[PDB]
Amino acid sequence: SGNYVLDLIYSLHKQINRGLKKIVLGWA
Repeated sequence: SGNYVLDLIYSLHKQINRGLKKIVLGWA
């Protein structure tokens, strides 16, 4: 408890955002 279970889910959110950025915005 105490701001928990939310930050762990966002840890993956950044991996998807940065994962689909250098390869997605790098081949246009």
